[PDB]
Amino acid sequence: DLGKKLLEAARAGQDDEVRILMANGADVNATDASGLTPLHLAATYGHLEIVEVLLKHGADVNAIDIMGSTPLHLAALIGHLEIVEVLLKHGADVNAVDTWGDTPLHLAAIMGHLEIVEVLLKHGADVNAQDKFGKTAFDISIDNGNEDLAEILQK
Amino acid sequence: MRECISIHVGQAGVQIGNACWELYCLEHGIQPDGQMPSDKTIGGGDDSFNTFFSETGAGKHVPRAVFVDLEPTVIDEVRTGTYRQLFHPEQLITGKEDAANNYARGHYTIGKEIIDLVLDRIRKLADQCTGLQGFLVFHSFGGGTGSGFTSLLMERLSVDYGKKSKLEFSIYPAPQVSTAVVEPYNSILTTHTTLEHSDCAFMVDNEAIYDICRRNLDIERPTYTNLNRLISQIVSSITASLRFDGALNVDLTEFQTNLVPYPRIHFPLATYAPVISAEKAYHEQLSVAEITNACFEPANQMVKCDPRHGKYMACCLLYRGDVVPKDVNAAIATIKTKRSIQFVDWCPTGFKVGINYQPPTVVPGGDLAKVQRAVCMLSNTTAIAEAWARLDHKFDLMYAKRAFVHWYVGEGMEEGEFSEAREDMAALEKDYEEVGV
Amino acid sequence: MREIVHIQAGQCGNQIGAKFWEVISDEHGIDPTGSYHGDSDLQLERINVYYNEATGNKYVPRAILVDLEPGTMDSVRSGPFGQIFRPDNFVFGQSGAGNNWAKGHYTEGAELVDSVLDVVRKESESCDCLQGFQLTHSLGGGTGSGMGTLLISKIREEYPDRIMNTFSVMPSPKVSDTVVEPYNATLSVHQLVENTDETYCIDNEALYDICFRTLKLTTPTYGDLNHLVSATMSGVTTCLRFPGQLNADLRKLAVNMVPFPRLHFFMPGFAPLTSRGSLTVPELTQQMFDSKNMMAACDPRHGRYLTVAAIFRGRMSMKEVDEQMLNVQNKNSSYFVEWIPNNVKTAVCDIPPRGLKMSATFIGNSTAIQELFKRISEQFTAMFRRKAFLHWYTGEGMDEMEFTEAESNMNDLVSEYQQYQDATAD
Ligand SMILES: Nc1nc2c(ncn2[C@@H]2O[C@H](COP(=O)(O)OP(=O)(O)OP(=O)(O)O)[C@@H](O)[C@H]2O)c(=O)[nH]1
Ligand SMILES: Nc1nc2c(ncn2[C@@H]2O[C@H](COP(=O)(O)OP(=O)(O)O)[C@@H](O)[C@H]2O)c(=O)[nH]1
Ligand SMILES: COc1ccc(/N=N/c2cc(OC)c(OC)c(OC)c2)cc1O
Ligand SMILES: [Ca+2]
Ligand SMILES: [Mg+2]
Repeated sequence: DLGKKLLEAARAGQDDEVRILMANGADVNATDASGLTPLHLAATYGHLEIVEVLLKHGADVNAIDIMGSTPLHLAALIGHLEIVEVLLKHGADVNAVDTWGDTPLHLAAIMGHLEIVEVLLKHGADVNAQDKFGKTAFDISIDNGNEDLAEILQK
Repeated sequence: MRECISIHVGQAGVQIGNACWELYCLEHGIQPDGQMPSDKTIGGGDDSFNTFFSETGAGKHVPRAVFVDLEPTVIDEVRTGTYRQLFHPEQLITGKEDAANNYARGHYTIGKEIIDLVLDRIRKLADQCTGLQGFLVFHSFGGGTGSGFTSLLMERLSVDYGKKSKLEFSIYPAPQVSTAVVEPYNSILTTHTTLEHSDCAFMVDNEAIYDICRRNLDIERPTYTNLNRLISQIVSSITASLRFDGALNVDLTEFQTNLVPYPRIHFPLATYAPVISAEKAYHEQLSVAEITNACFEPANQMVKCDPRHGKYMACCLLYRGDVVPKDVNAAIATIKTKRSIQFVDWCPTGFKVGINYQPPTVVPGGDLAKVQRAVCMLSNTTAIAEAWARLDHKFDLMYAKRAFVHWYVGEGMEEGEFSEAREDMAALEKDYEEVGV
Repeated sequence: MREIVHIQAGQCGNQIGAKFWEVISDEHGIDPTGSYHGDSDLQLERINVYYNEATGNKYVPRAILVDLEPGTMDSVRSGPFGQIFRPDNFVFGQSGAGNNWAKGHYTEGAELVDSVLDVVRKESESCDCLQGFQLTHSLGGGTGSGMGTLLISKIREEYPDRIMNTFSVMPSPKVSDTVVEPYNATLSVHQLVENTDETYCIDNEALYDICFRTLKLTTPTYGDLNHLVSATMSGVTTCLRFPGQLNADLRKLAVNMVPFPRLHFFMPGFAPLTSRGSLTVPELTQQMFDSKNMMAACDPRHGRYLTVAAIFRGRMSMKEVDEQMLNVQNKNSSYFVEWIPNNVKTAVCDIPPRGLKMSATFIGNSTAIQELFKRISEQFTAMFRRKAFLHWYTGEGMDEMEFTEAESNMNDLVSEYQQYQDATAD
């Protein structure tokens, strides 16, 4: 079963093995027990070259795991700026909502990724999107006392 | 002649003790090395000063005193001071680690490491006495050693010296010069466990002494040196009857008979007058009537309280200096109708009078001017319950949330001891109310 | 009592630890060689608290240096005051922690903990009457956080009656862009709540904000952030190192500042704020109670002070300090809990630090510190909900329940601060 080998290769950053497995019929949209695909793992562990190769071979840019997370959610949470830009260029839903009501904007705001917050806003991230507790990205910036984030969100 | 042993516990007791023994030496004419040229009997004697001083054989006059502290800093100043040759070196006892402002450390854990040595050293002084009458114990309410160690010591002295009297000179806390936030706790805990073992206790309110230094002595920011010099003057006036010839408060038993009508309400108020700055060296000398009137003014009291709010059970006036008995009696007559003095119905309305015709001594370097006549009034009034209420209120504010209680529990103490100590203070406030306040 | 044994663990621990010794040695008149060059006998009266007397009348710090990477050992030795440390007290490992708390607490760190405990015992037996321990470390890394907390628990086991004090650096995405730092800090806080008596919370978020907004530094460096850390550590340890009025010790500080056992995390502060090259008494009192002078990124006006200790340093009027402290207490009366009377203590020291003629150091136990813990808790939950990089910890033997237990304990600590923030005395 090459689907499990492609998931391991995408996580470990084995660029050459990703090429070999796809050439031998491996399922690019293979999922692990929690619904994560090779694109989710590549976006989480910061393998930009694997993200681009998977997107040129039919990866669903808006795939969701059992908790509603898209690859854009995970790249915005971990802080991989170049991956966030490649994903948005390939049609990622900037306003995708996971099982906690969080959007990628919420996660980049919580983790202090200010450059990713700016990129998301320039691609139409909804400043009024509330999480399950009713909080928008701006509410997070006021509650935590993050003046730099509050200034970026007031643009 | 019946001997008295003084015990000084913790920083406050040691520092006040050092100031008191310096003043006692100047009043009896004892040099810092222990020599007394006026003492004709070398090697011993039955004179009044021998109640506080023993004699060795080479004419040395040694205080009947023991200094104890759980850390050495403060006692080391007495070991290197001016009167370093005066005390017995084995009667200056120090541990290595203090009670960290915690009653439980002073009473249960740290204090237990040195209690047997302290009692064995006290025993050596006791064995040297022909007629020991009791002990004078100096200590703070707020410190961990002053509160916890003193309570442990007082419990042991009651077992080993059953029929002997025990008097206290206690420092009540003031926020202006306090050292710890838990001092109300330490004050209530030591009062509860010492109440049964003490016959009479003279509380000294640091706020009252601080205010006197500011108002009368013009000292902007009084330090412990200024406070202790004034406290030693008052302590000397109280103990003068035990160290000199006289007919009032001549032994420790008489302090109880004259000032303590019931065992638990054993906290008399001391008032002292006149307190004049040393820069006013050419001040007009105040008459007997003027200084006696000053004893009924709350500003001259050792404890902040209002005696107009209470009733008197006892009142002793102890004069020092140029005081004619008929002038005292005339002043007592005027301070019966002109002022509002109410005694309890079950006690005689009389005032006990004692006169020592030598004026008070001033210490070189002190803040007080020399005076031709001075007076110390000792009275048991129900108004002193105001001091207990202020302390109980501070205890209640913190204890309702159990703030800082874990520090006491972590040092071998049960939480129940806090409620039983507070219950005893509730009963004590009620005891004053039952008499009348 | 007197002696303190100091321990500095991990990258951050050793960097801020070395700066502490450089700053206090200059104040006490000790050169890198160890010889005394000061012109005042007040610099030597309480030297025994931090230094041991060596042969030839020379003073060697009672400091233990530890890390799982040898590179840190070389960086400390090559410093100005690097040769004064005892070479026997340098306990370094071969493989580092790699910003992983589990490597420091259970695998790499657990194998080197016995060797550090041997030099701790050696320093402790040479003490006349040891009062406690002070540890410098970060909570976002692997060695200072993971091995530092393991070393605290083992020292607590052999010395259960001695005080444990820490200078803990809290992480911020503004200084270090490593997303596993909320995991390492949350796991460390779970340990600190149980095993330390008093912790100074030095927050990198607050240090960066001070440098960038107040000192106008566009790109603050670690040296700039550590300039404020060294000034804070000098200020909070002043009374332990000089005579003054207070008979200074860590146990009396704990008994008076910690009303509840778990609420032992202090918010330090300093005034004036200055840079690595570039005041009246009422001006110092005002800055001490301002949110911009706090070393923890929390607004004191958002909570209530349970206890406060202030240390004024320099030549100044004693009555003026008493008067100005009283004025700030009345104007800000609603920010102090009314159920702990006389909860603000003032200390004075004549010897000021070098460069400044007068300074003030603030130590507050305030409920507003919950904002610092909520910031770390939110980042921990954002990462933990997606189980990101969890295998890096479970792979070293850690159980998944340890993350949930640390998370639950931190939320209970925030709940405990809110309980006493809303309490009333009547
Ligand atoms: N009048 C006066 N009060 C003092 C003096 N020294 C301390 N105090 C008061 O005593 C209380 C503190 O207790 P201390 O006597 O210093 O403490 P201790 O008995 O040594 O106990 P620990 O240090 O906790 O072991 C505070 O209320 C101080 O204001 C002094 O010399 N004179
Ligand atoms: N203020 C300050 N923070 C530091 C310093 N060195 C590292 N840090 C912080 O410490 C964290 C990383 O921990 P570090 O001490 O490098 O790791 P360790 O060697 O595993 O203990 C991050 O939050 C850094 O920002 C320093 O010298 N000063
Ligand atoms: C809530 O009221 C209080 C608050 C703090 C108090 N003491 N504070 C200190 C501070 C110290 O240095 C930081 C000490 O040196 C390490 C220190 O050793 C004695 C005490 C005292 C209080 O009564
Ligand atoms: Ca004789
Ligand atoms: Mg003491």
